[PDB]
Amino acid sequence: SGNYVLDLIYSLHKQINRGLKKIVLGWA
Repeated sequence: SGNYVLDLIYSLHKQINRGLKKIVLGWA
């Protein structure tokens, strides 16, 4: 408890955002 279970889910959110950025915005 105490701001928990939310930050762990966002840890993956950044991996998807940065994962689909250098390869997605790098081949246009």
